[PDB]
Amino acid sequence: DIQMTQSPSSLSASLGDRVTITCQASRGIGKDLNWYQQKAGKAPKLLVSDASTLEGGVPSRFSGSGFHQDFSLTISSLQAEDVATYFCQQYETFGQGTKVDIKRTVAAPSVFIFPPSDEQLKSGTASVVCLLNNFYPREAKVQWKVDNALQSGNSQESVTEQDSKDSTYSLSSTLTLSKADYEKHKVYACEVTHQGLSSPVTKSFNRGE
Amino acid sequence: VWKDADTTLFCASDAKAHETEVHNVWATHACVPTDPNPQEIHLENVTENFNMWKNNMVEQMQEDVISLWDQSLQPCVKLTGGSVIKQACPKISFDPIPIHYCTPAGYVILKCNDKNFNGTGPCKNVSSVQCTHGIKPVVSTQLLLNGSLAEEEIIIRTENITDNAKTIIVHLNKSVEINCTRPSNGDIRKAYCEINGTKWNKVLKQVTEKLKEHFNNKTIIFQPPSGGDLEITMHHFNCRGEFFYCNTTQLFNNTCIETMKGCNGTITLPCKIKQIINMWQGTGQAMYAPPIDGKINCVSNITGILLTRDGGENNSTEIFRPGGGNIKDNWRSELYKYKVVQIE
Amino acid sequence: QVQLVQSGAAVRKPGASVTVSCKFAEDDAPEHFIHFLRQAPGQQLEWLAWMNPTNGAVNYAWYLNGRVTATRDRSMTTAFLEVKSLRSDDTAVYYCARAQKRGRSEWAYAHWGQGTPVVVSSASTKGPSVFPLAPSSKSGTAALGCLVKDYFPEPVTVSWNSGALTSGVHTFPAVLQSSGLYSLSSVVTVPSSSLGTQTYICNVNHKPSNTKVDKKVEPKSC
Ligand SMILES: *[C@@H]1O[C@H](CO)[C@@H](O)[C@H](O)[C@H]1NC(C)=O
Ligand SMILES: *[C@@H]1O[C@H](CO)[C@@H](O)[C@H](O)[C@H]1NC(C)=O
Ligand SMILES: *[C@@H]1O[C@H](CO)[C@@H](O)[C@H](O)[C@H]1NC(C)=O
Ligand SMILES: *[C@@H]1O[C@H](CO)[C@@H](O)[C@H](O)[C@H]1NC(C)=O
Ligand SMILES: *[C@@H]1O[C@H](CO)[C@@H](O)[C@H](O)[C@H]1NC(C)=O
Ligand SMILES: *[C@@H]1O[C@H](CO)[C@@H](O)[C@H](O)[C@H]1NC(C)=O
Ligand SMILES: *[C@@H]1O[C@H](CO)[C@@H](O)[C@H](O)[C@H]1NC(C)=O
Ligand SMILES: *[C@@H]1O[C@H](CO)[C@@H](O)[C@H](O)[C@H]1NC(C)=O
Ligand SMILES: *[C@@H]1O[C@H](CO)[C@@H](O)[C@H](O)[C@H]1NC(C)=O
Ligand SMILES: [Cl-]
Ligand SMILES: [Cl-]
Ligand SMILES: [Cl-]
Ligand code: NA
Ligand code: NA
Ligand code: NA
Ligand code: NA
Repeated sequence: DIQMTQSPSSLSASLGDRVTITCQASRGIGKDLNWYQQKAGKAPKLLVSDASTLEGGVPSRFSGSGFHQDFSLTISSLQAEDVATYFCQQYETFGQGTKVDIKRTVAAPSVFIFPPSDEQLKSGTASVVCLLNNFYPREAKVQWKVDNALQSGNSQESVTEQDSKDSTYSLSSTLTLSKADYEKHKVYACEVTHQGLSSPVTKSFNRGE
Repeated sequence: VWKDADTTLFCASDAKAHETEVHNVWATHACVPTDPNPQEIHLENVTENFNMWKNNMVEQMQEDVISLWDQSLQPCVKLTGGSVIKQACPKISFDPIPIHYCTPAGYVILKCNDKNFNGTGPCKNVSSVQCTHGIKPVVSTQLLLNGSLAEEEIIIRTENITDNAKTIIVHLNKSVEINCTRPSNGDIRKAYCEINGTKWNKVLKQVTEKLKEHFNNKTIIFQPPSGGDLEITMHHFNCRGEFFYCNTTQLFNNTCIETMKGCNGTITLPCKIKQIINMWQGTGQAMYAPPIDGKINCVSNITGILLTRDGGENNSTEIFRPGGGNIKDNWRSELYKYKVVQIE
Repeated sequence: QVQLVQSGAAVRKPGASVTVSCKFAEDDAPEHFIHFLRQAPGQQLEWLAWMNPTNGAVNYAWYLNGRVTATRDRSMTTAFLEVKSLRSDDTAVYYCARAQKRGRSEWAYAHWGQGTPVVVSSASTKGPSVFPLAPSSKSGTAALGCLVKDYFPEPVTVSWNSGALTSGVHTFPAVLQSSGLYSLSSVVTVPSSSLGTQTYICNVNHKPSNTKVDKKVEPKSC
């Protein structure tokens, strides 16, 4: 019957900066709160047990504290290895988690558009791919226009983890149409909106050129 | 003045040195005679903190019962991870006697006297004694047998009531008899336990009332165990040296907690005497000879219940299932009101 | 803080069952319980059950409705989680976890298995089609890649030049298509001057269907 309210759900900081995520328990829970770190693709790792106790084999920069109804996990000087998701645990109840990544100077995406292969067209389907390369922050908006007509519902996208070295994200967006529908239009374009872009960038092509 | 401390206790009992019954034999060489004139002193305006869940007296009693069973029980075969040990397996005489735990010089036992003390926290009515009361080392699951009763109201004990991995001990304030019988010359392993249903259902209803106090006011539901070895999915205990396993499905029955016909009256639990058991010491499997002939009968007082509560977020109801398996909890149910301190 | 060893990835039709195993000790004295959890794609960790290896006592999240059973082998070195009547939303990474022996809370999970992917779907095993993402004839650095389309189940591995070309490569997480099949893209940026001289091949490997492809990605000729 207890509720764990964690915050913030996301945050960015520079190398060496201080980071603090907090948990709020709907009821008094003493020190029965554990903290975990989870890196992409891997099992979670226990960082702090019983609220304050730093687990063994865990960097000194990690620190947890609190009692009763208020808790927080802190990282003295954020390092590159600390890019992961962090969450609290109260018995079988988990906090919502907090994604943290390295903060860097805004970087505009390098945008590319690829038309469908002649091979795939024979298969009856047409995939148009739009690549956004090496940008930050991760937040970008990809918009498909077919004959200058905004598309929605026939597109999926995928994003890499933050690259360790340059701290940037890459994103891939795919527009999938039937062959017949694809041959019914000329101009295929993806419009990209990002913070590092003074004005939305549009890459495009005409079918059959 | 004193401070919390651990030390080596010794046990005392009224064992008969001429008896062949195995508890008497153990206590005769392992304990000293009981103190004829035990002294209890009430400490005025003393408030002290007790914690039944972290009380080293429990580990010490556990060592004693393990060694009592190791030298008393005579299985035909013990199987331990690979080694098979075969030996003579004559039937024994078996009936637990009360054991007292006692501090050596320089130490004393503090005793909590608050009627509704739940096992942890401040006690306001404290006294010091040289020895605990007499505690029968009864090994059982699901139901605590032949123990002491809570003084006033039914008590619920847990280290953390909201931790589903923690056992819950229900301390009854009125005993319910359970009368178990393997009748004399059907199948020789088949037995039954009889319980006064009228009396048991009233008590279970009071337990739910008390459980409700700890979980808002949610609906309280009993269910049979979700799984595990037969020693824990059934009410397991030794009677006259035989290992009984009794099905308790009928005992934790929720319709009887309104007037549906047949709630009152005698409840008959089906039981089996097993020759092949898992040893509660935790040392593997053991095999015994078939049961002795004739009537095999054990009348015991139910004085407590071991429960486990279902995990997972639930806002409507709480589900409890009979539990046990960690025999240390049996001792905790009796040692909860004692702690050892060192005299400064 | 040793890792526990879980069984391999499993694929199942809805209605079927799966058994995940978790080795948590060598076969050579209070024992913490083995816990089982799962994490669905882009979801929070979910607790399923604990199992006491000493006597097999168990506790199951009520909402699993008895579909889940935990057991252990005779030597008490390996725990098993069986999930019956699988539905697609049982699809998740399943973990076993355990407290460190000297700790006194059952819930501080110091030891974790590596995780076992369980995929529940009515889709059939199928190898990918691999299409080129040609370097645009619009000329510093140019981008090219391979579209690995319509496979099941996951995963597929992608190399470039037999694994020789690693720098500048971004292989994106697969996406589940409404058809029930996955697709991912792998791209590489390279010097444009290289396009005329350098061969670029993406090596795709889909073990489940025993499918391998070496797709040469060339500039499209008009
Ligand atoms: C568990 O028990 C401790 C005392 O031992 C208490 O402070 C704490 O509130 C409990 N934890 C809960 C309710 O989660
Ligand atoms: C304290 O406890 C004892 C039982 O040991 C009882 O006889 C006595 O009346 C109680 N009263 C108080 C508060 O001293
Ligand atoms: C017992 O009493 C103490 C102090 O009043 C309290 O903190 C603890 O939660 C209680 N235990 C239960 C589960 O009744
Ligand atoms: C036992 O405890 C309950 C309250 O939990 C109380 O109502 C009942 O009267 C008690 N029984 C006796 C005989 O003291
Ligand atoms: C126990 O049950 C047996 C069989 O019904 C009966 O003969 C005996 O009288 C009972 N003992 C007591 C004390 O009720
Ligand atoms: C069963 O228990 C009730 C007390 O709750 C008692 O009134 C009744 O007489 C008992 N039945 C017997 C002793 O046969
Ligand atoms: C106890 O008896 C009930 C009713 O027959 C049965 O369904 C259940 O499986 C039994 N329990 C065990 C552990 O055998
Ligand atoms: C519980 O009691 C009700 C009412 O008498 C009865 O119908 C039902 O069979 C009982 N359940 C069990 C399994 O004993
Ligand atoms: C409980 O005590 C009674 C009375 O001495 C005894 O006859 C019975 O066998 C005991 N039960 C157990 C399980 O030891
Ligand atoms: Cl048997
Ligand atoms: Cl434990
Ligand atoms: Cl435990
Ligand atoms: Na016997
Ligand atoms: Na049952
Ligand atoms: Na066992
Ligand atoms: Na359950």
